[PDB]
Amino acid sequence: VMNRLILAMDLMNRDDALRVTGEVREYIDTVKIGYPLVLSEGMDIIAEFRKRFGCRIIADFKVADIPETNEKICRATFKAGADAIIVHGFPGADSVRACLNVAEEMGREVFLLTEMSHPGAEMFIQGAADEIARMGVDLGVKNYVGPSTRPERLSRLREIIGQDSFLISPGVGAQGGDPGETLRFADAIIVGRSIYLADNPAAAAAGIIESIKDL
Amino acid sequence: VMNRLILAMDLMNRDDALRVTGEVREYIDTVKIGYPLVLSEGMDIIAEFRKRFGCRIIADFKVADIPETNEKICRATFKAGADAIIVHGFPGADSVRACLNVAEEMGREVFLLTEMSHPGAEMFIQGAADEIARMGVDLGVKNYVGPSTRPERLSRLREIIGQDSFLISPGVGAQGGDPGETLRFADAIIVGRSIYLADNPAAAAAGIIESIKDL
Repeated sequence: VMNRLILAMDLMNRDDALRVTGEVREYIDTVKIGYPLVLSEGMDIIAEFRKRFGCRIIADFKVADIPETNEKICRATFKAGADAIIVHGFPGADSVRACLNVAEEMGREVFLLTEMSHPGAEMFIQGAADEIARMGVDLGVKNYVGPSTRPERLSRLREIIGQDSFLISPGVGAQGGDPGETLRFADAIIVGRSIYLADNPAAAAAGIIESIKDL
Repeated sequence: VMNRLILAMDLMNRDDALRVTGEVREYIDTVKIGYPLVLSEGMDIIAEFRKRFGCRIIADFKVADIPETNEKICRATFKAGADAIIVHGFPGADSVRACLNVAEEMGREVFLLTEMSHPGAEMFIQGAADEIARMGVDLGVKNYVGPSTRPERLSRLREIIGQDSFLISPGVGAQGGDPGETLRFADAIIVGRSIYLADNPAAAAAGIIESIKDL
């Protein structure tokens, strides 16, 4: 991704989302759009963004249903123009395989979320994360998501998935993660609030890139 | 819930969804709407259904994000008219509390999904499910979702949450679960494909209710 930086566009109204994304477009090539924006403005916002900014769109829907419903969610999401979708691994292998089958049919990609970045992830997800990552490898998953807030866990995840897999990581900025440290293990960092709630989003994005290039 | 039966309306186009829900409305008072329909037709479909059928709407979004995003998802979902939202417990207590705080602010309800009904749930979720249920009790959750496909697990979940909590259960019909056995522990059963893919959805719903009333 351009500059190894992915914008998590979680503003909830179209006008603000369009303004901020346009202000930082020169510093990224990939926008992560999730339910806060889609449930507020509609799935058509994905194609509008993709077209208007000529960026790749990752739908961060953290898919976590049974196989049959996961297939339907992935189909609707790719039909809407998304390039990739983020799926939870904790529901198990059949749920993840359902997403991979649709991505294969539609020429898109699946990112497997292993361990989450917030405090509560320590309760149940962390203990299963190494196994979820190994399950991903066994299924042929090549794209993964891991926590910026726990670089030692990000390192262990990178260890399991190997150097050829692509790893992106949220939790930078607002949640406490560091761009530089996270990029020791992840290929790209996801940043939301530190950029979109900033008084000057372009300056915030630029400042992060400056740290990155220095690496 | 009328007849202890909740329709899982997962068709993906408005016309078919409206037709089937109208055909079975005399047998239910609650419709569960999820992402297959919402991502295909828009969040406005919730208010349309609520008005048209005068039914309660449970948004089955299996929310599974960090606290901050979960709040935004719940706010957008209740703004759209949903009476309740289903939330995953696996992500931890802070993620669940974020949903409860928004439900409290907006006068709505949160249903906590403990163990899922599909085969893959055995990999990671099942082993944490009793603890997720206890966490729910500790947080003051009063509405839960458990698996029709494993009545012995449904019994154990009922044991943890007590008789006063409300428990609904998916996996009846297509996934192999039985209405009668599931209702030994759950207050209501969720049924999707067995009704909406039937040649006569009203007859399918009626048949289920007849086996229920005989309890």
